[PDB]
Amino acid sequence: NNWVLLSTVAAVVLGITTGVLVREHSNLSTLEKFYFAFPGEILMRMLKLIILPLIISSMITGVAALDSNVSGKIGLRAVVYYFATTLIAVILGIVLVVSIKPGSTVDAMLDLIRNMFPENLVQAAFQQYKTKREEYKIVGMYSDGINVLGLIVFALVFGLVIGKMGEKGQILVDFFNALSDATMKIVQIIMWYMPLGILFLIAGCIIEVEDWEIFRKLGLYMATVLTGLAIHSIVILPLIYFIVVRKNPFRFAMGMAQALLTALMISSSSATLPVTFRCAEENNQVDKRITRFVLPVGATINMDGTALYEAVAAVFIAQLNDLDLGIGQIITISITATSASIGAAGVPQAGLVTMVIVLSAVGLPAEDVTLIIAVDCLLDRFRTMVNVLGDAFGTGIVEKLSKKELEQMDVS
Ligand SMILES: [Hg+2]
Ligand code: NA
Ligand code: NA
Ligand code: NA
Repeated sequence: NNWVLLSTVAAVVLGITTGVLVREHSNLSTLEKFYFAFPGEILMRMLKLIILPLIISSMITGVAALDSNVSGKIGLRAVVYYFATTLIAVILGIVLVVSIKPGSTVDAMLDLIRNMFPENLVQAAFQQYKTKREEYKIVGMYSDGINVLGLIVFALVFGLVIGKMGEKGQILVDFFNALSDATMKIVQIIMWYMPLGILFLIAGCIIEVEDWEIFRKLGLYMATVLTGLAIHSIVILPLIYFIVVRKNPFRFAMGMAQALLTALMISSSSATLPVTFRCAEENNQVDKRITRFVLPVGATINMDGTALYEAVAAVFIAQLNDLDLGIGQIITISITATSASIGAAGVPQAGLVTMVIVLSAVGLPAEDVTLIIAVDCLLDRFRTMVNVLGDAFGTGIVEKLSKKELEQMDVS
C-alpha cells in the first residue's frame, strides 16, 4: 500500500504537535534545542550523502540512453524549458516584491563558469571555487560545498560520449545503469527512516523561532514568496503546459500528487526524484527515455521556486537595509538569482547556502540570511513542490515536442 505517504504525512501532524507543545511546555537551551533536532540532522546527512551518486549516475544513464542523433535536440529542448521557466519565475518574483513591497558583480558570474569546468573531479565532489578581489587582483580559493554545477556539466558530457562510443562503451552504460538503480533502492531505504526525521525536522524548526512575533514582521514577505510560488505553479506552469501539449494541465499535475505531496513533506527535489519517476511514467504514461533525462537534470538545475525565492528575498532584504533598488541594479539580482538556483543542490536549506551569492552581489551583508532563516523552513517546504512541479511539467512538455525523436527511437 501507500504507507510511505501516510507515515510521512503523520510526521507533519506529530511534528507540528510535538514542536508547539515542546516549545510551550519547556524552555530548551540553545544547546538543548540542537540535540532535540538530532534525528532530523541525521536524515539530512543521509539525504546529502546520496545526491552525489544520484546526480552522477542519473545524469549519465539518462543522457546515454538517448541516441546520439536525438540526444542533442532533446537536451536543447530541456534546457530552453528550464531557463524559460526559471527566468519567468524570477521575473514574476521580482515584479511581486516591487509591487507588494514586503519591506564584484562580474566576479560572481565568472565563478559560475569557473565551476562548470572544475580543475579536479574528485575535489569537485565536495569543494567549490570562489574568487575575490584583493590587494586589485583576483585571487581564488577552493572553499567547501559540493560542486553540483561542475559534476553535471561533466556527467552530461560523459553521458553523451559513452553513448556515442557504442558497443565499446556499453560496459560503462551498464555500470552506471546499475549504479543508478542501486541508488534508487538506497533512497527507498532512507524512505523508511524519513518519518522519524521529518517529525524532528519540523518540530525542531518551530522550536528555534523563539519570539513568535518575528513571523508578523516577516508576514508580508511570507505572502510574497507563497503568492509567487502559487502564481507560478497554478497559472504559469499549467499555462505553458496547455499551450504546448494542449491537454488538461491539472490532470497531469493531479497524477504527480504523490510526488508533489511527497515533495512538500520532505522538502528535497533529489530525495523525491524516485517518486517523480514513478508518478510521471505510471500515472501520466510518459516515455521512460524522456523522464530519465529531463527529471535528473531538472532536479538540480531547474529550480523555479528557488529562483523566485532568491530574487524575492534578496530584494526584500534590500528594502530592510533601506537601499534604493532602481532598474539598473535589480538586473544583477535577476541574473544572480537564476545562477544561484542553478548551482543549488537538491537538498533542503539549499536556498540558504546559495543566498550568499545573491546577497553579496547586490551589496548586502552575508549574515542577513539569519533575518529570514526563521521562516525559510516553511517557505522551503513549498519551494520544493514548485521545483518538482516545474520539472514534472517539463517531462510532459519535452516529451510532446520530442515526439518525432521518440518515434524514430522505437525503431532503432
Ligand atoms: Hg521546518
Ligand atoms: Na526552470
Ligand atoms: Na528541480
Ligand atoms: Na539548483
